[PDB]
Amino acid sequence: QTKQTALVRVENVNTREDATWYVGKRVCYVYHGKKVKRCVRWSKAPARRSTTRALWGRVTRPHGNAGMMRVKFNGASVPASAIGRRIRVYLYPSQI
Amino acid sequence: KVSRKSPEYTTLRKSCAPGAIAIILAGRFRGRRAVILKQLPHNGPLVVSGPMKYNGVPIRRIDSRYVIATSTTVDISSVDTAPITAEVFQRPKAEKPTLVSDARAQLQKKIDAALIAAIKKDAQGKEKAGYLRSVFTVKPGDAPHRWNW
Amino acid sequence: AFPSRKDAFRAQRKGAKKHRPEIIVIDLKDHVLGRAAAVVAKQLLLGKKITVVRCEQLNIAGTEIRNKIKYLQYLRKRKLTNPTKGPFHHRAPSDVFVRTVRSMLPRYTKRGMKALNSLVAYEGIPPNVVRTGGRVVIPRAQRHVCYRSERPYTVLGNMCKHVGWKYSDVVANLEKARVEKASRHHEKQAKLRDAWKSARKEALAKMPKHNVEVLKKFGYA
Amino acid sequence: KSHYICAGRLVRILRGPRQDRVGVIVDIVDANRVLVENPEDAKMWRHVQNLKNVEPLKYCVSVSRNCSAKALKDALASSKALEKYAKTRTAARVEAKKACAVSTDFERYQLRVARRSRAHWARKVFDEKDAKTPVSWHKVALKKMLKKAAKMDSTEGAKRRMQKAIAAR
Amino acid sequence: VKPHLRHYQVVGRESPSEKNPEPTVYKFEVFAPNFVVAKSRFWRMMRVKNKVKATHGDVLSCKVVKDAKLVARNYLVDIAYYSQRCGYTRMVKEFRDVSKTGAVSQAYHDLASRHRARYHNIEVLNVKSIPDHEVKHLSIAQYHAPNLSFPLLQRRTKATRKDRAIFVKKNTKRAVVA
RNA sequence: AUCGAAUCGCCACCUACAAGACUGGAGCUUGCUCCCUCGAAGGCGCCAAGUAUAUUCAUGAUCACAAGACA
RNA sequence: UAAGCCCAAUUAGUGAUUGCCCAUUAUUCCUUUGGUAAGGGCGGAAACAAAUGGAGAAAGUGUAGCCCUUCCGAUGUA
RNA sequence: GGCCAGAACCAGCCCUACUGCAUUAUCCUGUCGGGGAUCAAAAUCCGGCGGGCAACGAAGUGCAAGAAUCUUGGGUCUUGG
Ligand SMILES: [K+]
Ligand SMILES: [Mg+2]
Ligand SMILES: [Mg+2]
Ligand SMILES: [Mg+2]
Ligand SMILES: [Mg+2]
Ligand code: NA
Ligand code: NA
Ligand code: NA
Ligand code: NA
Ligand code: NA
Ligand code: NA
Repeated sequence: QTKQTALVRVENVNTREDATWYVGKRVCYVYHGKKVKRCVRWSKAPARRSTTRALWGRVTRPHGNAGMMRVKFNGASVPASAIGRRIRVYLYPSQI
Repeated sequence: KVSRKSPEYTTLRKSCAPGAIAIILAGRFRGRRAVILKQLPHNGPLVVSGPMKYNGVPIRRIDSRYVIATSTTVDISSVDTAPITAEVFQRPKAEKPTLVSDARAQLQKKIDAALIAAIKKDAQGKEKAGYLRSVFTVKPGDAPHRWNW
Repeated sequence: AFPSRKDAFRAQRKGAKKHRPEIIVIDLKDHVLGRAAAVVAKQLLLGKKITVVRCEQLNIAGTEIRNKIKYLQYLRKRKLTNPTKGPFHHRAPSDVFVRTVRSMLPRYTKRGMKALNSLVAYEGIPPNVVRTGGRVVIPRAQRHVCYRSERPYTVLGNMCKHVGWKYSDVVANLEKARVEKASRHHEKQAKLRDAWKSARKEALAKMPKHNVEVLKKFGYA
Repeated sequence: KSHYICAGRLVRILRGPRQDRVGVIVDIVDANRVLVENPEDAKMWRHVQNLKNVEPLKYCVSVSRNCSAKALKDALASSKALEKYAKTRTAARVEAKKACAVSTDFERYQLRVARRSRAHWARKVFDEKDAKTPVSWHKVALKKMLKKAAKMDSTEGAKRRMQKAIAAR
Repeated sequence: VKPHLRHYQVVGRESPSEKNPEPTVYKFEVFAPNFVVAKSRFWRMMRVKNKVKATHGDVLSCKVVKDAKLVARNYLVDIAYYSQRCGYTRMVKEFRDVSKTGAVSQAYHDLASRHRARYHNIEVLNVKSIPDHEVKHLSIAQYHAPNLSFPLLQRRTKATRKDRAIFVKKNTKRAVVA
């Protein structure tokens, strides 16, 4: 396997033309750690402080004919403990 | 022909035109529908103010990548939109570090009063007023990639 | 299984309500064994919690005699030096389905064991599964679209009964009482169902006329 | 029902670029193919259709095998098969499916308030009927308890405790 | 589906020389996937029949012959194939198709399934459309009935690729996983 | 009681059953005709308890785990 | 109603001639290293203090390679 | 700020959209004769004769050079600003 690129299957995306709509969209993997660490708006929004963390990426291209996508995560690769877990595909950056 | 250095330069898509009702995709007011008022100079962020009495969105500047500009529009020509300048959103610099200033409160009141009148004057004004009160969500079974906006 | 007292006390401390995970219940009646197993195995690797019921009604292509012989050839494979710790030959139809799915998973990895542990299999539909929600089917693994009806097929329960499964009549009696109880409750509640259908008819006369026009345009009236 | 594949049978195309369109069988090639045509549709000239892609309808015009284009046009008009078909429930469902595919965010909202307005008035109508003759769980439960509770509250001890602890409020 | 073979008319001759100042021009009929295979089959016939090599000849035309309008017809295909065991086996078969190319493409799929014959071991001798009254086989003549009808039974109707699902509720159309 | 978490569709209308050589019902002519509820939707839910006369939303300042979640 | 065998396609009698997945391969981009390597510059252009544009510039096989541009090759037992 | 992230634009690359020229005839029509099968036809089919473009979303036939600027495609966390 080549861990630099991930495969994400989105609900109700079952064709290759379906997965082309999502190219360039932002992709996020939400998990939690053991300790509360720094976040965005650690000072501006202290309510955000939590063990929750997210890893961000972008959809690069579809994969196969059945609505799969290739996702590249920022800098690093997504952990293998994320396999079979929920991934968030956002509607931005918007082309509409 | 407009030079890139000029304040009039823009590469914004034609769907994000003034008067277009847009779905806010991110930020505090995500899911809300707002009315696109203008684009700030130098290819700046869009200024959306969905009537704050309808959905609670104030006069805020948003990026065009975080908005879905729909094909349903509202005539904004009556709304001045001139006093909404890039200096309206500038803040003083902080040294050794809800509340709304009078200038921002009066600008919001004057713009939204002319915006509400514009929506009323339009046919399907009642439907479009309740359209702006609705909230967009992604539900189970939804396929936004197949939709037309 | 049975919750610890620590788990029960923390629920009281947290004050949380009852929780049920997102579980898909599949009615495996008239489903091809290996096609349903392949579909379920992929879904388990995709993080799905799946319960399969009526595993006694799965189908295998071919005569019941040839499929019985295929199990008896499986049953004859055992570690000669120590039959214990050898292959374990399970006779229940749900155990046959679970073994089939297990062979379609990476069983010797922590990830393939997680997927297998998310599958629950039953004979019939037990009481804890009846009222949980609507059962689903796999259209691409259903017998009436997968076999030519001229060819013989076997029901997994009948084949398993003659290789060492002792609870065929228990499940048959339990399933008989289940449909008897479910049809009694379906005969009841028909007044409630007819009352809701007529309310949706009477609603069309009370609701705004322009909203009825929208309903007709999109085929809802 | 299962309608026979015959010369003159109206069919609906199941999948492909001609999906949801209606034509007439006109001719049968073998066990797998037919020669569908519909003069009143611009995209449905005479062509070969696989019999897996067609759905026979209840209408059958009176034509012969390998009929002329003029003969089918006259038969289709006189038989009124297309006018009859358009009034069916499955024909209105195909049109409604096309309206939903091209619907904008405003028409999706307008449908949402239409189905919520119908649901609201169904709830209002159900409440009126439910009050008259109990059919819901809470109204049937109340009617089973009303007699027993009346017996229990008919006693003097019940009446006194009610009076004492109502006056305290 | 449209036929995988095309109707080709290759016209050629041997290159004029001192021995043959005016060579004979030959017209050849072939059903091939493309014109490169069509020219290859043309020069195979020229070599084994007229003793003319592709290197000593030239091709005058290699155009495709236009199909007639699509009509349900009976096609007589005179075809031959080679096997090591039996040698050359020539058969005449009837097919129900709408075009000459479709009938020949059907005959190639027929010879492949029933006799394990590949394209380069098969030689088409003649294809023509015959009337209903010259059909010998009962399997073809059963489609000549003036009122021929049949129900579509045992049909596996797959959903539109956009609307196909994995898990569907048992007696509803609602998709649980899609 | 540490404990901050990942999860993001509810139902007391699906949550009964069976069949795909067919299960809306008839006729005889047995593949066509006729009747109906016309044989391609489980109900809701997606911001006014309902389609109207309306109402607080900001400064959380342009994305950031939804800064919140007993529907 | 193969997930078997033979043949045949690429979203299918619609309107043309690239379905998809995997390399230490191919194309291209970045960097290293070595050439039977190919070229340019190297006579300090002029001007310019701190408090408040910079530094370097070796006639050179090999160095922290005099500097810059360019092209090609790169695995390997004894 | 030499840190993290988002959008703008530049240049270069990498993808897609947008198509013309030639060709057709063993073809397209109409009409006579035959032939066919019907309750009667029509059609499939074979000949003579008269016209011809099956017509550019006609044909799955040969080659296509169409400035993503007009007419705001997409990507570059695969490049450097
Ligand atoms: K070098
Ligand atoms: Mg042993
Ligand atoms: Mg959170
Ligand atoms: Mg070496
Ligand atoms: Mg045409
Ligand atoms: Na087992
Ligand atoms: Na395995
Ligand atoms: Na058939
Ligand atoms: Na059949
Ligand atoms: Na030196
Ligand atoms: Na190099």
